[PDB]
Amino acid sequence: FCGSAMATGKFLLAYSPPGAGVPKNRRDAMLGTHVIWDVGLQSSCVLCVPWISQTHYRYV
Amino acid sequence: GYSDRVRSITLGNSTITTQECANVVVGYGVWPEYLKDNEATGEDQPTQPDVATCRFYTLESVQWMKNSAGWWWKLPDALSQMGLFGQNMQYHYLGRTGYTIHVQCNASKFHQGCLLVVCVPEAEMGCSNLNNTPKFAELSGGDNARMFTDTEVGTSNDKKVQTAVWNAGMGVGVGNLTIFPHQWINLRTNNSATIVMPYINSVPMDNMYRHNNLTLMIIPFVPLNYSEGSSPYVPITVTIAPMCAEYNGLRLAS
Amino acid sequence: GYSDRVRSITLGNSTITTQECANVVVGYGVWPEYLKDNEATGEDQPTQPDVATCRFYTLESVQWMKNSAGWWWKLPDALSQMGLFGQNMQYHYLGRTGYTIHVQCNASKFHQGCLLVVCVPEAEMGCSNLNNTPKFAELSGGDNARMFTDTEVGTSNDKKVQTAVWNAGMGVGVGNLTIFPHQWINLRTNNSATIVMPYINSVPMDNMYRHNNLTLMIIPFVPLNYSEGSSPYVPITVTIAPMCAEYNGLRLAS
Amino acid sequence: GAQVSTQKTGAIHYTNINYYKDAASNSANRQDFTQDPGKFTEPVKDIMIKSMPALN
Amino acid sequence: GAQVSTQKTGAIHYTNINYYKDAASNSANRQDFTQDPGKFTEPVKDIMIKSMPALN
Amino acid sequence: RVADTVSSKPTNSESIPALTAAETGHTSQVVPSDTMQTRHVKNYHSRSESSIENFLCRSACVYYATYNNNSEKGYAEWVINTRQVAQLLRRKLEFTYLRFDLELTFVITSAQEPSTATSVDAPVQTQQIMYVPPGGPVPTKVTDYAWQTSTNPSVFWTEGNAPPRMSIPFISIGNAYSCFYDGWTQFSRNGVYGINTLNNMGTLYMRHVNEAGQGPIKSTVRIYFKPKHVKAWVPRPPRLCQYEKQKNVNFNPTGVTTTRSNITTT
Amino acid sequence: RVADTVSSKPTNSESIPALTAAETGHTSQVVPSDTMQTRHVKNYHSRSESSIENFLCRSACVYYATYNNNSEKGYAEWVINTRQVAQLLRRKLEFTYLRFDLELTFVITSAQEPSTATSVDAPVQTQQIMYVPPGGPVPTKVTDYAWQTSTNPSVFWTEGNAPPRMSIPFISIGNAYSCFYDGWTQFSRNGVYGINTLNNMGTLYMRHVNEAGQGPIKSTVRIYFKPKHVKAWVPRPPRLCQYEKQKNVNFNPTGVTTTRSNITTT
Ligand SMILES: CCCCCCCCCCCCCCCC(=O)O
Ligand SMILES: CCCCCCCCCCCCCCCC(=O)O
Ligand SMILES: CCCCCCCCCCCCCC(=O)O
Ligand SMILES: CCCCCCCCCCCCCC(=O)O
Repeated sequence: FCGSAMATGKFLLAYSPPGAGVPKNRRDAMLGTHVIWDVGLQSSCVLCVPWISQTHYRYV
Repeated sequence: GYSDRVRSITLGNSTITTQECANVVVGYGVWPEYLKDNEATGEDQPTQPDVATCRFYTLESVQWMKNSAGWWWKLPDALSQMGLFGQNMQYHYLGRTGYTIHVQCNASKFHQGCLLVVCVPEAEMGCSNLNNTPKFAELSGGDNARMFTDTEVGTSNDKKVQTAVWNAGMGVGVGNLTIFPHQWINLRTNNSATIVMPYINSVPMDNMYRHNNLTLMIIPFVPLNYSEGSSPYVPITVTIAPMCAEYNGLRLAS
Repeated sequence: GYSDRVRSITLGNSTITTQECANVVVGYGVWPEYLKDNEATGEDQPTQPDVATCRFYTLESVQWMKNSAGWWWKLPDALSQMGLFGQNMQYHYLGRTGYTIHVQCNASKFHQGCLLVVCVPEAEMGCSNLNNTPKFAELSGGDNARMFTDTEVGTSNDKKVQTAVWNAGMGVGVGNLTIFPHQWINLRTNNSATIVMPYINSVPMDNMYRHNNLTLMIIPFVPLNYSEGSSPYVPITVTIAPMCAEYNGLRLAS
Repeated sequence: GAQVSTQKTGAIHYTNINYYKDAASNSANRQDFTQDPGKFTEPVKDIMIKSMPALN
Repeated sequence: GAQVSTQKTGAIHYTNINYYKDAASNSANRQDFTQDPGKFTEPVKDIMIKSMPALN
Repeated sequence: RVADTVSSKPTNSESIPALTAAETGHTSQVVPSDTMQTRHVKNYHSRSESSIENFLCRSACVYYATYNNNSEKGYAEWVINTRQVAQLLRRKLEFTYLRFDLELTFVITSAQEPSTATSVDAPVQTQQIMYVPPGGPVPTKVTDYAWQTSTNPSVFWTEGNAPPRMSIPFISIGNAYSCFYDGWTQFSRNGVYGINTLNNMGTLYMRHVNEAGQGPIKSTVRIYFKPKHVKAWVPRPPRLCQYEKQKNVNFNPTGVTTTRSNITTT
Repeated sequence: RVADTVSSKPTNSESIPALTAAETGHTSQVVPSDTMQTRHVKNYHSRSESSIENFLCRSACVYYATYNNNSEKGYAEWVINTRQVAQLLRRKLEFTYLRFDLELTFVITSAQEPSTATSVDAPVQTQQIMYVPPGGPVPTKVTDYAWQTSTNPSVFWTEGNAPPRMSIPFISIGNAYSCFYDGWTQFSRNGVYGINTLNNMGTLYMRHVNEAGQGPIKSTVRIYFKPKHVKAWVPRPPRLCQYEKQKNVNFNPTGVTTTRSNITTT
């Protein structure tokens, strides 16, 4: 977050594996893997997309 | 231990990290645990479901206006439609869980305000008309916030709950609501509030659709304010995580 | 060991007891087990659900006529709508299970007949028209039996499966279908047939809605018969039990 | 690495060396015979001896 | 000078000899894997542990 | 391997190794010395020419594609698969999940075409057979940029010598090859159903390296596979109806066996 | 290779391995087991097909120059450099200072030309590809004195056999090759600025050894480099704009990436 030092806010970050994609609402995305990040004083937050696949590899 | 004011919570699949926060208030002094085999009466075997049920389901948001009174939620019912916690809630018949309530509200250094984040066990309510009893669509929202008012209740509609904020709707003194676990949100020096609640109830395992365990109440004791030239929209959100879930009595859905 | 011909099976919540039966054929020689942590590639944690999923779900029944050809079912799809096995099948994305197939068909000492209870792994099929490929509503029923015919297929409807019983529909010799595990039902000396099948598949865990594991086929090689003065209705039923279920990859429903 | 193994006689020895890095450059494992019939014939649970009657 | 070294298996040995005078006639050093990420990621002076906060 | 035999004498007990029940799905285990009295003969045979290691590891034709030298589109290409010839297809469909290596081999040939020039003297030709995995560049003419092969593996061979041969590891995505697939490719359960849903395997390109001539030559390549280190699981009954599609299992129903003019006729 | 994973349980402490500061130029070191609860799975993979030893050591085309047999100026020549093909150029520009050997290879080809004589019978041709380092003699025709090669290294090869191959040490002036140069060549800081200021590398000549014929034949050689023992220093970002000059870095500015019709569109 690169805003002023008086700025504030929280955010959500979701990764929904494919059974049905592009969640329209926020409550549709909150069921998948997610994290909650709030800004200020070391603002930068790291979301870790894990590895969840049947096979061992994937195609570029 | 360096820079106390930063926490981090990774429960299952989600992770919520705050940089400016107060301490964490942990229930009545206990951490939520499973049910021992010395106090159980169920004759079946339980079902510790997964990491897929102990996650961070975020509910709806609302606007902190300059005249708003207060909101509340019912805990075992608000998570009825969220993911695999709402499927193992209706397919089964029994269950016991604990939660990890969270709250976010962030403003600049030019705003002011306060809030009382508290959860009350076994929260009753009072109908508007004295004879009748409250409705259900006026007592619990479908994961959407219910809000107090300033005028008391009126005399309608013979089933509406009485939204008298200064009495809390339960029939007690609002200033005495600091007995149950809680935390304040002062925008001067605070940005969130965490609360860990165990399972408190008479019987070992109780239904989920017939009896609500807790109740989450939010009340701003000091209204928002700001001079001209600042963002006039301050929203609020809450993130809850079922902790140590269990179930029994498999049947058909409902 | 006294009176071999009596068995008894208590799996979870249901129990099926036969008094007149043959031996029990156990897969390719293995008992269904969980997935070791030396051959897994999923990065999440599995979910051994409950006793609430390893139960005896009984499917529909049918009439053994005097001209019927044969029925079949698709195993991972037939249990899609049954109890908490059909909820953890669609809410998740992966899974691996084994079954315990059962069959009931009882007649007096004045009837005659036979049947071939066999399950085929990776059963393909052939469309009626050569160019196109079979439909889906003509390949799998919603836990209702699909049946062969006597006339071959016709030339319709460019998507219907070819119900040529003497070729089995897969394109092989029907007499050679005794390689896969199986058991006969001879009404002279038999009353049921039990089969335990492990999980056989290339990858460790596979989807449930995109790829069907097995296929259960029933074919009477000797038609029913009876003299005048006996009950002319002989029905058939099947009872299946998922064994050692597991899942991964929680998402929304479908 | 050279091994002096046996040959296929009706009823001697023969040397062999590998010259590459991978394992897909060797020759087939023709001289290997391992049998087990119990998986396909007799998959039953209870063991049945041919002397005793089949069903009681 | 012959060395009997290992091969690349999925989860044996294979001989090798050099026949020339120079060193540019040998084969590539494919069977060598050495990793060190610290040079590019995390070049900072003070060491930072992921538990403690980043900046005070 | 085979086993010996044992000497039997007359018996009158109640052993009865003959009568059994076949409903239990159990093949019997009666030997000839149990049902009648026989001699003792020690067999010296050996079950060696029948194991899967010796039964499959022989080369067979798969596909022969030709490419003329006339124009700028002379080159020819082929998509990898093993269900294009009847002999080697049915030798795979007695199992379900295999695992093997391979040793390719290309027997290239040539031939002349009519022309009008006075004399003809064709030097030897060269190839240049390329391999493009799935998801990569592609050539469109015999003078393209793709023929550099900076990372693709190619084979150059001049006519007149022995044919080219090479090996191939177990290149796949799953833990074993799958010869039968039961299910679709889209999660909506619509569209493609057959076995080619999990078969890409790459491509294969061929080309003349020589500039041009006066013939001009025409050529035909022939592929040859040889599964080396086999492993088979889950056998199944062989095929009874002819093949009629490359990526289906469609058939035409036929009689189970040829017919004789009686039940008791020999 | 890769590392395993570790089993994690629910936590409520103040560890916070997620929130950090990115101003310090420090990439994080968070693994998936830190932010959420996961299982324990031991990875068996291996980072082998990605090391610079295995990534670079493949042959690729560099330059193909042809030379007719007609006249006294048939021979053809080439000045050494590696920035003449796009495929192998960009596979070098992810580093700054390299160090390697090489294994040359020349795939020579031939072809006929129109003529009027009655018959034609062309015996095999031979070459004769020479190497002249910088500052040495030079040939001007196909019958010169320079073709004696008293100290120069030459290669003689008759058409029809396998192609010629040979090695090359780390022949340079500095302690490592330089793929990017920032600065001029004259001390007055005027004139030439680019990378070719420190690139001479010699020359390369080719020629038909046969006397003559009636065709007459035309030929085209093709070079192939294969860096053998690599060592790389100081990586840098890859290229984004096409190449347009052989000894410059001139480009035409383009968009950073293709475009989608929205920010939230998938
Ligand atoms: C010049 C070298 C080229 C090497 C080409 C490799 C060919 C790959 C062969 C793929 C395996 C055969 C197919 C098995 C199963 C199927 O896809 O039907
Ligand atoms: C017949 C043998 C001849 C051998 C010719 C040797 C060729 C020398 C190759 C020079 C190295 C490649 C260029 C690297 C850096 C550059 O100059 O761009
Ligand atoms: C490239 C191999 C050259 C031919 C082999 C000559 C014999 C050299 C000694 C080999 C001994 C290796 C050890 C062994 O016997 O297996
Ligand atoms: C020119 C080499 C001929 C082939 C090699 C035959 C074996 C001779 C013995 C070589 C032993 C060298 C020492 C070593 O093992 O490294």
